[PDB]
Amino acid sequence: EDFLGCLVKEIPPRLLYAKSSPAYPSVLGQTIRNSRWSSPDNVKPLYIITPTQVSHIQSAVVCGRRHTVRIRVRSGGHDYEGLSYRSLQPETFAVVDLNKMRAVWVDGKARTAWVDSGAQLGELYYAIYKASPTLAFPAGVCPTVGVGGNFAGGGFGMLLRKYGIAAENVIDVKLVDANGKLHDKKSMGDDHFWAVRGGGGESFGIVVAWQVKLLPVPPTVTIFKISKTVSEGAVDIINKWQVVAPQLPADLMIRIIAQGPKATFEAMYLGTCKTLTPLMSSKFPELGMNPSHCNEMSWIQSIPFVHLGHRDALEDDLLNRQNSFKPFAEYKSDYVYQPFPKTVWEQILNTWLVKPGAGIMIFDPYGATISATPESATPFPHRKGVLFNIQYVNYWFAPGAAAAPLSWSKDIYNYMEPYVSKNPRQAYANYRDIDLGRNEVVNDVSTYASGKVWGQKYFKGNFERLAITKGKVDPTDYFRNEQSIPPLIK
Ligand SMILES: *Cc1cc2c(nc3c(=O)[nH]c(=O)nc-3n2C[C@H](O)[C@H](O)[C@H](O)COP(=O)(O)OP(=O)(O)OC[C@H]2O[C@@H](n3cnc4c(N)ncnc43)[C@H](O)[C@@H]2O)c(*)c1C
Ligand code: NA
Ligand code: NA
Ligand SMILES: [Xe]
Ligand SMILES: [Xe]
Repeated sequence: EDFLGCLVKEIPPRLLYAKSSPAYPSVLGQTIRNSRWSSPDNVKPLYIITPTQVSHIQSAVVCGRRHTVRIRVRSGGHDYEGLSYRSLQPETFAVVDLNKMRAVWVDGKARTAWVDSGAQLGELYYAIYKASPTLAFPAGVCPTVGVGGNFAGGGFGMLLRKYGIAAENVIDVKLVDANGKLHDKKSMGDDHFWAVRGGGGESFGIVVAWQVKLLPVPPTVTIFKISKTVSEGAVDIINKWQVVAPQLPADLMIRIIAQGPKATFEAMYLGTCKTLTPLMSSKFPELGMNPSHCNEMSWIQSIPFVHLGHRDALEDDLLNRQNSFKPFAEYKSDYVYQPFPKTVWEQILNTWLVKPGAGIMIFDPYGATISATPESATPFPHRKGVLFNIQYVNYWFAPGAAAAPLSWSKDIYNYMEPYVSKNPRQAYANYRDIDLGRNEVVNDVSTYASGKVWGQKYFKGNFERLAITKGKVDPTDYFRNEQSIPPLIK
């Protein structure tokens, strides 16, 4: 009725979709990345708005405030729980979908760029490349991830040891707050600008665009991928890795992927084969690396190479909006501060990763720049002392095959509890996991006590400052979801 009435006064009607609209199913599904959340049993938005101008976003928020219809914002749609376009329980909401606002304006000489939230990471990276072969930006690894959610929740990838997370390399933003007002760094103040850069999506307003500093990379980088089965000595090698990798020079990141009794060591090095080989021989000879393992290429070519194994298809891999990969998926994460006993590595490789519904485990080492930033300097607290992060990933491809992978995910998380961080058990906000806890709503406001349960896991000692900031910029909890920062007020 009147919410829609208000929208049509301010926004071109071709940018508005109701459930009855012919294109609604298509617009809704276009950036859903998880087949668990696309099916008809999921709660759907009442309306979808696809702005092309910032004034459309402002109008949508004003209308929502006036008619008390809450808005969930979607940029790339990768939210692991789908909270950008679905709710867990029946309720009325509109989705503001930013996929049409996708400009990237790079200033090569100043080494800065303005990037719309609706741009995907691959589009950002590709625009940086068109400006310079020796500039980069340290955000996620997956090209179809949206800038908006990736930066809001922190954002890290293969440059994290060198340059930290995306959010700490953001120098300004353009944001629409809960009253429809347009803000930048100057107008929003220290607290709000601190919170929005890593404090998770949705909670602190709709970010329209981000200004980033662009960072130097050499014209040639080197990648290798070396696998070790357990008979090839994987357990002893990974047991050494967990101590060595966090301490390596910042130019060298060695992550691990495991999906059975075999570990694949994937390395990105900001330099040439010529200097890498002696570094490896000196610091990590157990891996058995030699020049035949090296793949030299530009930074921009390393993005599809690391993620997909592709060397030959830059535009197709980075500029892709077909949305073809739509697994059913479950995810969990952990942080590790103390080395695992060799027996735990034996169990993970020989036992947990050879079970029905077993998934994939990805291990990213910290240390260096990401660990040098104080824990409270940004909302992202997983810094000093971190050896590595773990992501537990489960994919399946048929609707009725969820039981086994969901059970595995729960069981291995229980198994790992004694060896990972605790009090709280830390997790990465952008690896969203609703089983960590969800909000309770009382008198139409999310409660501080329910928020704290999962909030301390994502944000540790930063959670209370996030909530106090929330209370100042959005006391009525307009921008929320089931796992958004609750307001903490007078
Ligand atoms: C699907 C997927 C996710 C990945 C992948 N690899 C990652 C990597 O290498 N590094 C990472 O740091 N993260 C990786 N992730 C996780 C993604 O970073 C997260 O899933 C991001 O949150 C996704 O962002 P986006 O694609 O924009 O997802 P949405 O579902 O639109 O939003 C997430 C969340 O944030 C809110 N939000 C969106 N847009 C905005 C704006 N503009 N302002 C404020 N808040 C925003 C949403 O409401 C929602 O709550 C690899 C793959 C394949
Ligand atoms: Na702890
Ligand atoms: Na989940
Ligand atoms: Xe806000
Ligand atoms: Xe969050």
